Amino acid sequence: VQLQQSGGELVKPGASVKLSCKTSGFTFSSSYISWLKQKPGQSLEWIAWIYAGTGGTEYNQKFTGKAQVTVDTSSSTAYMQFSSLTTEDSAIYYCARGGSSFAMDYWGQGTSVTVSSASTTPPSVYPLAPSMVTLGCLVKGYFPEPVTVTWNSGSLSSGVHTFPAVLQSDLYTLSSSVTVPSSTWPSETVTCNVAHPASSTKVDKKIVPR
Amino acid sequence: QLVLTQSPASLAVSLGQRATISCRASESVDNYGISFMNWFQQKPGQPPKLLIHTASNQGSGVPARFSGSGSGTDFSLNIHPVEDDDTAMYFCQQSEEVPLTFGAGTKLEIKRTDAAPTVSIFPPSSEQLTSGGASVVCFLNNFYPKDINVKWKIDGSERQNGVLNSWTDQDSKDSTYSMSSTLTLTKDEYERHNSYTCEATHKTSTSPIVKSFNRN
Repeated sequence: VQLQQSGGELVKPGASVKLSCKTSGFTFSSSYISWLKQKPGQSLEWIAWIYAGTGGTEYNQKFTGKAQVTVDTSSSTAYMQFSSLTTEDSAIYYCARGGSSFAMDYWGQGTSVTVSSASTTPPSVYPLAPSMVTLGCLVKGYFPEPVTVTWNSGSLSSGVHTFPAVLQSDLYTLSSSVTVPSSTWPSETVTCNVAHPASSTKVDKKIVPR
Repeated sequence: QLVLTQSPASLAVSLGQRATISCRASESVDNYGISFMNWFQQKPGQPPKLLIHTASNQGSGVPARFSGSGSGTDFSLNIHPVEDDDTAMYFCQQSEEVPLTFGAGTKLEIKRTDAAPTVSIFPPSSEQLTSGGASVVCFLNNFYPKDINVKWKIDGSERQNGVLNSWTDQDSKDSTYSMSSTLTLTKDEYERHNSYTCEATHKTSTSPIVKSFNRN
């Protein structure tokens, strides 16, 4: 059983997104498909469901107007069109198999919609240099999420902490630390690898002693 | 709209012991001698996963350590024994009446022994200063329990504005938390002072845990 959701989206306020949910592994005609919203660190809000065999829908009044749910029975795909988007609709959207009395037993991977006026902005990357030694990387001033950080091209994995990004002044900042034996650095290279797909940026910062 | 009240907001349970989460629906979710109460487990960045449906029935591939109970308006999730993989958000969810509604969710964490944070302080890099800004960074890594407060001091005087904190969730390997605290200033203010101090209060010590550097 699988529900494959469409890729994340960055749209401006007042826009509309069409989210899709391609399913397989169960009789589509016979099941309910629900759409849900979840903001970071919050609980889930059920938006709507559609019964795929009839195409009939039930909507949560808290969103009615904004959501329109349909299915294309030929391709086992459910859709949600979500309109009059505001910044407060920035969230992860889920489709799930379930609805009515039926528990939601299979879930999509989530589609991350970001609704913002802010422009795509690439990150500035700064080295954090100082027995175990802690090194670090500061990634500042970018938009939208995500940036990813690896050390030594992903081969340096133990002792790594990559912290969730925080939004200030409409730009994100995150940091990552790595702790290595002091015999191993600077004798051996430690490098921060930062990637920001939205701006097509890759940055490698070698950490060298101050 | 049905309101589901979960409790507690978070709990910490030792490996091998019993976790109990409660859900109080403002209203009966019974219909047809069936209680329409569901329980979900969600790990970070993953979709929810159904644990218990119709109050007391296992989800597919859900072991019997997870068990739901209850009728009417009172429901319980029991996890016995708790295993390392069980750190997650737990939500109850009612499918008796439209709109479907979730509880606000309970965070389950693994209780381990105390661990003082390893504190590291970094002055702004010379690269950052060429842009006119200055971030002082403090990492407080691998501590338990999660509760912690960080204070910044500049030449001994506390500075509250311009401080950004971020935390990790419980590490699935050693069950600790980590925290990043960033104090940002202008280059000019940064270079007018000498002593920068990252100060943490944690159960590990009655006294603040202090790390500093002199811009010297």
